[PDB]
This record gives sequence, structure tokens and C-alpha cells, in this order.
Amino acid sequence: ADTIVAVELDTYPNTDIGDPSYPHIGIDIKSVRSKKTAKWNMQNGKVGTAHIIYNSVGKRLSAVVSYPNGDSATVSYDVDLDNVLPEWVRVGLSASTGLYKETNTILSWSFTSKLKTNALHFVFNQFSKDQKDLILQGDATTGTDGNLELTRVSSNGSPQGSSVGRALFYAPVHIWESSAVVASFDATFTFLIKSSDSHPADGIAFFISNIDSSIPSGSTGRLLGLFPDAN
Amino acid sequence: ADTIVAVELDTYPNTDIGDPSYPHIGIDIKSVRSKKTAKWNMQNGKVGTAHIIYNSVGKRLSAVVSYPNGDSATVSYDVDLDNVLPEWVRVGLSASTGLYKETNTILSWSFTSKLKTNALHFVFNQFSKDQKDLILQGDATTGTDGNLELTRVSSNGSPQGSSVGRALFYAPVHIWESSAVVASFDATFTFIKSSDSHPADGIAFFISNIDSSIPSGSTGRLLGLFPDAN
Amino acid sequence: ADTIVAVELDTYPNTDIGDPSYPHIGIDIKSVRSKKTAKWNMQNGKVGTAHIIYNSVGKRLSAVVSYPNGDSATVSYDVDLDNVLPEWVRVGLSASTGLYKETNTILSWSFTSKLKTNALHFVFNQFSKDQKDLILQGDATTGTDGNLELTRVSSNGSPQGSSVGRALFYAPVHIWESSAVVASFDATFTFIKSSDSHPADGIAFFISNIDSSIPSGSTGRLLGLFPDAN
Amino acid sequence: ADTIVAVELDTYPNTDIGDPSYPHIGIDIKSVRSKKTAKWNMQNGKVGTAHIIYNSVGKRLSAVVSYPNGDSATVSYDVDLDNVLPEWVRVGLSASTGLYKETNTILSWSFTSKLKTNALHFVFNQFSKDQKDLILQGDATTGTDGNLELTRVSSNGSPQGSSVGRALFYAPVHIWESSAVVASFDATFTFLIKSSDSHPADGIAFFISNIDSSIPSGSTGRLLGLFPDAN
Ligand SMILES: [Ca+2]
Ligand SMILES: [Ca+2]
Ligand SMILES: [Ca+2]
Ligand SMILES: [Ca+2]
Ligand SMILES: [Mn+2]
Ligand SMILES: [Mn+2]
Ligand SMILES: [Mn+2]
Ligand SMILES: [Mn+2]
Repeated sequence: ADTIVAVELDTYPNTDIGDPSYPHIGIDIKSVRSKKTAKWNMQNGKVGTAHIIYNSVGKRLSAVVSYPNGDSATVSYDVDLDNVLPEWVRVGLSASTGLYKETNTILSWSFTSKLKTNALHFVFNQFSKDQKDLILQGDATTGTDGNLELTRVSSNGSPQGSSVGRALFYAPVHIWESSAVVASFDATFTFLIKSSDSHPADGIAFFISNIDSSIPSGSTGRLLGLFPDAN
Repeated sequence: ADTIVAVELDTYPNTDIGDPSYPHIGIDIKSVRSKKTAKWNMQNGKVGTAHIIYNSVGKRLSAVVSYPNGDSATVSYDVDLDNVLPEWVRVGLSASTGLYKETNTILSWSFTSKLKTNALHFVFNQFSKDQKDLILQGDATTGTDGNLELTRVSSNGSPQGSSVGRALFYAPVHIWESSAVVASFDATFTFIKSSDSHPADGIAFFISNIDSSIPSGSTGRLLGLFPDAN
Repeated sequence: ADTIVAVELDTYPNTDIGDPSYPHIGIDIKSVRSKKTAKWNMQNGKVGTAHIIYNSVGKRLSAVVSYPNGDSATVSYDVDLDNVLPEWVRVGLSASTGLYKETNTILSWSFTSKLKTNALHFVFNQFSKDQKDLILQGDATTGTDGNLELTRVSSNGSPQGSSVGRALFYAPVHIWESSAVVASFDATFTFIKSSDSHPADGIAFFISNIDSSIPSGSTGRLLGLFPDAN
Repeated sequence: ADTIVAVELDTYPNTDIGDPSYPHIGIDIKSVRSKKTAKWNMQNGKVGTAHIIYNSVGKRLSAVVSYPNGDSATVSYDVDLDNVLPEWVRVGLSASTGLYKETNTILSWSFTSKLKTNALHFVFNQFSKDQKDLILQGDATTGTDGNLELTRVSSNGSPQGSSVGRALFYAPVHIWESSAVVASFDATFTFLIKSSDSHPADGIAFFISNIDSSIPSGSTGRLLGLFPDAN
């Protein structure tokens, strides 16, 4: 199976697989069952911002998710990613819907990684229809509204259920290197999760994977396009 | 054929393809025959730095190549690259040798492109043996001395003739987009030693169509960039 | 007198100091009479973006001013700023009003200078009421709407006439150094509304000696930059 | 008194004021008695590198000090700097000598702070004789060898004792802002501590202070130019 490190913006409590009984943000290290979560007020139809930060010195993977009204949720997890991630990775965004659905629209995404310097930095503040530096997987699509639709949206604009999709940056990322004194990464994305369902589901994740990571089969819904099972 | 924009550090004067009669830096737009050149003193065995600068505003592709002693050569060419390059490109380093040879060692390479924002920036100040975010073409190799040898160097450290190689950054780059108010790029690389009577053939920073490959027969004076000298 | 290099967004044509007979962007080198101008459609009440670009390599000071609808004006001037500016400078925004007026509201300002490295980069996408890393001169104020009002605006939001103000970045900037292979700077700011029959007088990004102050009598057409129109 | 947050590269054990009984790196929050230290092998005459990292999300001030042979020491301290530092600060480097001495030469210094964006980033890879964007205090001098000599060095090159000096970046830095979701800073400097003394002393610190911070009187030696006393 792939190796996954992720920050999940989990809109739907799957309390049967360890989700807290509210929407939450989580840090996922090789499991959809987050090593740490925080209660998250997802604001339907509002543009949220997620920032993810890690460095090899503090060894603390952190994320904050905020909306324009000031509300935010933060979660941090002490982890030495040198010991979890392959040296080379791809980085991406994933999202899913299941029985319940939502738009999992990404409006921007930036990422920086540095080994201290080697560095990779990309920023998408607009996505093209033919976003050649993105590898789209599953239902993920770009263009023509400048956004990245991680999961299926019909032409009328309504999200679809049982959808999973991801967008990986095209280039592999050298995420750690033994000679490096510091290896840091940061990611920011903005998103717009909207649903008229009974409940929104399932969420968006920023993830770091093996370079050849693919959507595991059956990873819609609770599995967020990141894992083959809920273990 | 590929579409190439390149800044060449041309160590070897090939005067019947229109090179000046001295080593030179050149701006190449879709031709190995540089639109503009400047005399360049390649300092054998010294680490050089090339800086290449463009923006969609001043529409001036500029390059400076310098050495630590301060000597430098600069060339600039007014060109609207929106009218030469595909929107999407790959960026790379190329080098070649021919009858005469030189090491074509890249010690570092950075690149930034911004559309104003979408942006891509990378920097390699050390290359790895398996540099997964580089597409190596031809004779180019990395590692583990931290360098990118664009052209073949044997075990004894002697550069080989009729070698060509390139290194492209893995990801396509969105180098211009018509609504961009500013589409700027910059590249810097550090790098050439030869015990030949003359070093050749040079190194280029280049920007190419995404699927660019070394043109057949582009060793020597063609710098791995062009299928011919037209 | 101060030494000024400026990019002016000149909303008001003062044709007997050599302005063109339309609103324009201009590159000013030690004179309010721009060395180069381009016709500029200031879009009343819309947020504009100015980008200013220079490097010691192409030696071309360029500016583009644009609006969200895509309209834009660009001006470029070939100049070796090593020969005009002191090595150390302050960088700023200036604006003025005269008989006619406009808000001269800065919504953001970034600046990068690099000597290739020594570097300074700042960005303000929000200004604070007490913006300690800005030196405000004349009528310029910040806060707490997140903006920098270079010129006086009364409570009712009406801009006042014969207002001049500037905002300099607190730290001196080492804008060139003779050994620098590349001394580049860039600045971007976003910003103008008037119910006057004509907006005036404009906004400038400028680079000045470190101790630069508003010249006496530099409201109106002098843009807070120059003691006279010579 | 000033408010000081600092990362100290403490070359001299003052075990009578809480120093561990070896050279160490430390995180100093309003006291010279470090809240956390790590044993540090200062390599006489070698060029070391210090990286300091903090962000308002993880709230962990971290530092690593490394030398070209690979040896490094790291120290991290969980602290919410919002609650310690004034909103506006100056950032600097300080060093001292006492009864024992060393060069406290800085060869480069970079700093970045961001509020998420407002940002300040400066880099000095060479210091000029007239480094106008540095406020030099005490014995600190620049030019003409491209370095910043935090403490006194005689013309023959030997460091002097009972020396204290600092270099602050000229502009105040907006280090936190209540509206910011993230406020991060990073600092890197390289240094060359060399001594032919019986023991080197006293060390170098990167520090963040109130904007009007000055060398406290009598802050040579153990106090590293940062504090008025050893409390
Ligand atoms: Ca869930
Ligand atoms: Ca040639
Ligand atoms: Ca005018
Ligand atoms: Ca001590
Ligand atoms: Mn979950
Ligand atoms: Mn040539
Ligand atoms: Mn004018
Ligand atoms: Mn100590």
C-alpha cells in the first residue's frame, strides 16, 4: 500500500472508525484514524484556508484551518516524518464524498519544501483547465472557473456522492535527505466546501505520499481518497 | 522540431555557424545562431555563475555569466517570449562536447517563474545520485559528489568528446499566460574545465516545449538544443 | 536636494511641466518630468496594481499598472541606476493632491531588493494603525481599515486638496553595490477614487536617499517627490 | 527592563547560574537561565550555522546549531511567544566575552517573519563596513572583511574579553498580530567562534527584543549582552 501522511479536513464524523463525533481536522500518519484531531466548524459555502507546517527540527506536524470570520481549528502532532515518509514523495490534495456529499473545491494551493539549500515551491492561485503540473487522479478536475474540483460536481453545480479525487504536484519532492540539517515543508490551500445535503461529507486532505501513490480502490467516503481501509 | 529559447555559455567558436570568433555568451531564440552574443572569458577550472532574467514587462531576456574574480559577460535581447514559447514548457540545462571537450559540471541550479500568482521555484544547490525531480537526457548524470555532469566524464575525471546531455526540471512550467500582468522567470546556475587545447562546446540554460528531447546529432556546436545550425 | 527615482501613476496632466495630455504612468529619474511615459486609464474607484521591476543586468526600469478588467499601461526606461541612486536608499510610496484630488489609498505594497546574496523583502498586504516599520511623512496615515492613505481623506471619505504624504520603509536598502553581479529590485503595490471633475495628482513608488523628506511645496504636480518641476 | 527571547549558543558553562556543565545551546525566554538547553560541541575556529524556527501554530521555538562535519545540537521549547513578546520587536544577534574570550564573528544572517501576508525577510551574506540597515550596539562592528564582529577583536585578530555587542536589524518587526492565523519566524546565522583561551567564552545569541532594546549594563560575560542579571 501507499505511504500516507495527511492533514484531513474531515467534514463527516465516522465515529465507527475513530472519528470524533464532530467534523474535525486531523493529522493522519499512515492511517485514516487520525493520530490527533481538533473539532472543526466547517462553514458551509465559505472559503476556508488550511496551513500545514512541518520541520525536521521541531518534528511537529501542524495545521490550522480558518475561515474569514476568524474561526479556526488547529491540530499538531509530534512526529518524525523522516521515519515515516520515503525520501522522495509527491504531495497532493485529496477529497471524497460518499453517501453524503459536498463540493471539495480548491481555489488555491501552495507548497514549499526545503532541505537546508534545495527547495521546491509552487503556488496555484488559479487552476487552468489544462493544469499540466498537476497529476489529477480519480474524479479531480480543473478549468474553467480557476478552481480544482477534487470530487465530481455536475454541470448544474451540485456535488456528487461516492466521488473521490486527488491532485498531486507533478514533480516528486525530495522531502528529507540525510545530510540536511533542516527539512521543512509548508502547505496552504483554500477551499470551498458547500453542501445542501443533510450533512456534508467527506472532506479534503493535504497529503504526502510515495511518488507513485494512486487513489486506493474503494477510498470514497470515509477514506478520503487516501487509504485502502479504515485501520 | 522542439522550440528552444536558450542562454548559451558557448566555449567554442564555430564561426561557420555564425558564432563570434571567441568564447561567448549568447541568447538563442529558436536557433543556435544567437540573436545576441557577448565575449566571454571562460576561466578554466573555476566555478562560474550564470544568471538569466526575463520578464513579460520589459521583454528583455538577459544573462550574465560571472566568476568569483569579478569578470563577467552580459548579454541581453529584446524579445517577447509570449510569441516564441509554448505556454507550457520545461526548463533545463544542456551541454555538449564535440571534437574538443570540457567538463560541463553544474554545481547548482535555481529557477523561478511567476505569473502575476502562480509560481514555481526550485533550487538545487546539491544534486543527488537519483535526482527524481530531474529528467536526465543523453549523457547527463548526477551524484554523489553533489553535482550534475551534463556531459560524460570518465572515471579519471577526463571529459569525453561528442557527449551531449541535459537535465530538465521534472514538472512542466507555465511560463506565460496571456492574462498575466507579469510573467517573469529567472534562473541561476553555477558550473567548466578542460585540458584540451580548446574547451568545447558549452552549457545552456534552456526553455523548451514540455516534450523536448535531445535532437539527434546535437553534440558539439549544437549544444544539445538544436537539430541543425539553421 | 534628494535624489529621486520614481514610477509615477500620474492621474493629472500638467502639460506645462511636460506631462503628456492624458493620465499616464511615468519613469522619473531625478525629475518630475518623466523620462518615459505611457497613457494610463485610471479606473475611478477600482483597485489598481502597480508592478515595478529593475535589474542591474538589463538596466531597464519597468512598470506596469493594471486593473482587474485587464487594462494596463506599461512603461520602461533604460537606465543604469547604479549611476543615479546612492548605494543606500529608502523606498517609498508618495502621493499628492492639488487643486483637484483623489484618494491615494494603498491597499498593499511589497518590495524586494537583492544583491547577488544580500536581500530585503517586505510585504504589507494590510497596514496597521501604528505601522512601526513605515516612516510616514506629510499627510500619510495608516489604519485601522488595513490601508495606507498617502494623502488626506476627511471623515466623510472625501480626499482633500493640496495634500502630500509618503510612506518609506523603515530600513535603509542597499540598492546597489558595485561588485553585485545582479542588483535587482521589484515593487508591487495596489491602490484611486475621486468625485472631482478630474482626479489628481497621482501616486509614485520611489527610491530616494535615506534621509529623503517631502520637498517643501511638492503637493500637486510634484507628487511629494520633487522641490520643483525642473 | 527589556523583554528578551533568545537562542543562545553558550560557549561557557556558568553552572552557578543554571548553565549545564558544558557548552550548550539554549532557549532563553526573559531569562539567561535557559528554559531548555542541549549539549553543544562548539568547534573552535570552525564556521557553525544556527537555524531558529518558530510559528504561532506549533508554538515551539526550535534551534539547531551545526558545523560542516555534521555535528549538531538542537533544542526546542514549547512557548507561546504571543504571550511573551511585544507585538513589535527588533531582532538581533548578541555576543559577549568575559574573563574568557572568543571571536564572535557572524558571517551571515537571515531572518524571515510572516503574518498570515505581511512579511519581512532580510539576508546578509556579507556585511559592509557601513551596514546601514544594522543597528550596532556596544562593541559590535562590521566591515571590511565582510563579517559582523559582535565582540571586540583587536587589529591583530585576537578577540578581547569583557566585550559585549549586538547587531539589530534596523526595522522593527511585526512579530505577532492578533488577526494573523499564522505568525512565523525563522532565523539563520553562521558564525565563527575561535579562541586560544583556556576556555572560550561567552557565546552568541539570536534574540528578539522590544524595539528599543539596548545592551543592559554589565551584560558582558555570562549575560551574553541580553540580560541585566542572571535571574
Ligand atoms: Ca470522516
Ligand atoms: Ca560554439
Ligand atoms: Ca501630473
Ligand atoms: Ca554561559
Ligand atoms: Mn477523521
Ligand atoms: Mn554560439
Ligand atoms: Mn507626469
Ligand atoms: Mn547558558
